[PDB]
Amino acid sequence: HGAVTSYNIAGKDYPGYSGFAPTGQDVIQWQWPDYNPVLSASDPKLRCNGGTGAALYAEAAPGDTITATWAQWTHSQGPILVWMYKCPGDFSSCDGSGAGWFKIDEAGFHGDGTTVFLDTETPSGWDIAKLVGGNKSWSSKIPDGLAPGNYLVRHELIALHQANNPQFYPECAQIKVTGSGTAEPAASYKAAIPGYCQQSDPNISFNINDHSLPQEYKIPGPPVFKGT
Ligand SMILES: [Cu+2]
Repeated sequence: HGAVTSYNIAGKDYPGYSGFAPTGQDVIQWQWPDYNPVLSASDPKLRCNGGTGAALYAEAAPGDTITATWAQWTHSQGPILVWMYKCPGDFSSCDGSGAGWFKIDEAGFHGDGTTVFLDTETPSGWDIAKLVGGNKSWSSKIPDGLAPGNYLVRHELIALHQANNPQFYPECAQIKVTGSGTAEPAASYKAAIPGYCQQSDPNISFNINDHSLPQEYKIPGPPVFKGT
């Protein structure tokens, strides 16, 4: 349970949408309803937690840092994914559809698999554990050379504490990427969302408490796009 509540982009502060009590104030973040998980990989809410858009954008150049903050976050097992999506034109006509989503950042499981397992709570072998406990942040570089334009950026945490019962927590925000890069990820780096994973994939629904499995976690979605 939790959501990205605010951002720091290229050194500037951007408040998020206030899911539990919208203020009516202009923000860069697409709407989100509350802290409940999306429970199915094929649910359209998986994309941007049912948001439709936003009035503002943050400026950023390639190589600039995107930092998202989770005012609250409770789970110590599962991956972090950060994606981007090139809007064809105006942010207002961008719904995030088709296979435009590419990963720019990811973190998964780094435990040794014999004292720290996939299901171990403390000390968790997942980078997500570092987001737990209030006002924790995650920073990602906007890939070098990225062609300029209007982009969405999507943060997604997938909690895996419950055997066979994945829990997705996503949000989208609006980034106007400046400069004169030309790099665009190839089709093999891009996915649809929902679409990049199936509910029954072995890194999505599986028995995390089963210590006889390999203690490695393949992060879902395509390889990360690095740029140049
Ligand atoms: Cu939760």
